[PDB]
Amino acid sequence: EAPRSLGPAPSNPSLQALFQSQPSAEQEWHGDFGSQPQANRFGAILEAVVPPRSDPTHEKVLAIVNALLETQAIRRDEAGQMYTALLQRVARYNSVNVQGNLDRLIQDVKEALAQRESVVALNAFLSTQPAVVERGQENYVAFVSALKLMVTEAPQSEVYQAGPSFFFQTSRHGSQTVNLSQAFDNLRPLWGVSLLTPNTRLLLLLIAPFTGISRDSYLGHLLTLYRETIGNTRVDETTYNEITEVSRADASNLQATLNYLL
Amino acid sequence: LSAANMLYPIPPNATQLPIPSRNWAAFRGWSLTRLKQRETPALGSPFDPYFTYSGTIPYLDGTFYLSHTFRKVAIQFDSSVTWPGNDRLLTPNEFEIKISV
Amino acid sequence: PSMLPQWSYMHIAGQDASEYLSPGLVQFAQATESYFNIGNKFRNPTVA
Amino acid sequence: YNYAALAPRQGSRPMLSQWSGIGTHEMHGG
Amino acid sequence: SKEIPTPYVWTFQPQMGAAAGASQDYSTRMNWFSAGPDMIHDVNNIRDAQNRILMTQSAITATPRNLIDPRQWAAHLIKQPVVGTTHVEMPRNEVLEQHLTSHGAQIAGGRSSFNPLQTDFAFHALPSRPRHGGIGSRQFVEEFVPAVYLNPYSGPPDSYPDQFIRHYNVYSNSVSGY
Amino acid sequence: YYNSGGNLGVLAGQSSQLNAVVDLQDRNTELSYQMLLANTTDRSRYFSMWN
Amino acid sequence: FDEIHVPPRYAAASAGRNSIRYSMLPPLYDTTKIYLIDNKSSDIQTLNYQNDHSDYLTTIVQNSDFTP
Repeated sequence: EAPRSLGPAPSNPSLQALFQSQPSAEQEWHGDFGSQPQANRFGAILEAVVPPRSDPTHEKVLAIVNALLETQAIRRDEAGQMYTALLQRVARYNSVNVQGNLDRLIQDVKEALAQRESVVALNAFLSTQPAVVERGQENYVAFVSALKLMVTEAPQSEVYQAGPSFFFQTSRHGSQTVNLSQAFDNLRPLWGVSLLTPNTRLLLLLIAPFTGISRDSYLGHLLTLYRETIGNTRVDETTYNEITEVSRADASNLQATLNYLL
Repeated sequence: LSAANMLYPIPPNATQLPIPSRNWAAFRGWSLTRLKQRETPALGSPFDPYFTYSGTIPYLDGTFYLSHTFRKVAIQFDSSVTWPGNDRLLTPNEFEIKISV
Repeated sequence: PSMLPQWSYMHIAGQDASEYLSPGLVQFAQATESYFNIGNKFRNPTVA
Repeated sequence: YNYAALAPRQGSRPMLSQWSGIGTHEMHGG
Repeated sequence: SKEIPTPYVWTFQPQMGAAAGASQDYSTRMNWFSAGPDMIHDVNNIRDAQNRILMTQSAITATPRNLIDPRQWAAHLIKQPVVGTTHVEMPRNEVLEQHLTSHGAQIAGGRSSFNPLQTDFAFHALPSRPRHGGIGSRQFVEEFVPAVYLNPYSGPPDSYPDQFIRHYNVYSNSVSGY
Repeated sequence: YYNSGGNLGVLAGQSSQLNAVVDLQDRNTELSYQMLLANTTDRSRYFSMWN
Repeated sequence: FDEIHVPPRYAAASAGRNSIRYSMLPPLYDTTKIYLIDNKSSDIQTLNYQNDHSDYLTTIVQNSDFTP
């Protein structure tokens, strides 16, 4: 969770380069000229009348390297190395066409970063999974639809292939991984029909809040009971919080309530 | 006697400090006693070439004559909190067994 | 089959090393077999 | 990561080993 | 076994008020090499039931959060200790005592006699800020319940559950050495 | 001392003083190592790091 | 105060048409001087055993950092 780049705006690499390599008198992030001394007044007047032209090459390269840092194509500690290498290359092949290409690349990378600021793996997994079963092609179809809906609506969830099996993980740094291949292999003999492994039990518990299934089928009954259990768990959490907060005006009290409550 | 017997060697002076982390579920307490190295045999091996001793064996005979040579014992969890830390004892931070002054 | 749990815990007649280990561990071993060679540290059964 | 950062890169593709290469069985009494 | 794993019991660090890594529960485990399949089934069922109990206990007590172990906790998540109302009574009336002394009277204190009024002050001695930071032992054991990691270490390295490693900081993800 | 009696080596960690090495006097680790070398390496070539 | 356009002042290419590049030294531009001194041929005698004072071998690179 460390800041990838120094600038206050993680996106807009041009803005980040503005923040890093520009004087803090032109920037904006949100006196009495005439009483100033003669030297300052004359310097400001001359600079205003005849503005000093400067090369926007180092700024462009800094914006590019900030974009690369944001994209993670360049590690944090080699930013200076890449900056110097890019400056050397640009100076070696400097031209108006090269400057135009640099500006175009900065604009394109800024747009791409702004636009950007698992599904294909699930599609491949569904493709390798058989789509026809001899025990009702509606429970399977609705379950697949629920799985796709939940993986799409999950904020940070990953589906990936690890050798010969496909896995589903609820979060990047979590501890809830479901072997989808084995779960569906276990579920296949009993679509339309205690005997389920913990992997497929966890899959069902995860998909229950995000699910068309006919209630007559075994999977329908299991999903209804899992929904009921999850609702009981939420209401039990609310009751536990209320009881504990009231009883704290003892860890032994938490022990007693949890034991009586589970 | 339901317990895990640990024998920590003692150089012929001073103090010592045992044990890494664990879970400590269903723990029951500590029993502590001092034995002489010449008298305690080797446990795992079927033979003890370095034993060269007969008579009562304190370790496996129930003959603990050196229990009186303990000054104090201190117990801490994660090296920060003393186990009887709720101001239980007269001595705030450790179990004292003998006091000379 | 009164000893299958034991022969599966100690990999005598259980599952191959490529698929009872963590898939990440298998990927690590196959990536760093050129110099570090984790592969010989795990036994995989051979059943007639 | 991909664990391809831990393997030599013969150009672009990593020099990964076989998936089933892990594991060994060498045991005979004679 | 990946299907029924041993829970990852957390370790508490009572100086920073945060968990210091997690390791599998290698202390509370039952040997079954002396048992045939009849009892192997029972032991496996017991382990599965224990995993289920741990999962539901996590769902009940653990507060939802993106990170596994936030080193610095938000103020509202931390259960602040309740404080009672402090009642204090003003003993002496300074202006009337000053008037009496100026008119030539000595008061040797120990309601006095000359003060008919009687005022009391009630207020709550709350801390200025609601003590954001570490986690006490009670909240730690309430929330950092043992974790059941079903499919262990399967996927890309960045998808692994970190903070199970004892020496690992979330900021600038890496392992802190000597 | 391999597969001996009283002379048993230990790899026990400091945790519980529980030895990780067990010998049975019915196992021949010397012959096992000799066979392992003869099957893995070309033993006809002399090596000096070990005899 | 807009419409006051100041064009940028770019720098010429470090390796242009007139650039003369020598490794481990900053590049030179336009003209330069190359000296084929015969006295330097006496520092590489290994290459000039059979070479007289008219058919010798010399080295252009004249820097004290390296042996000739």
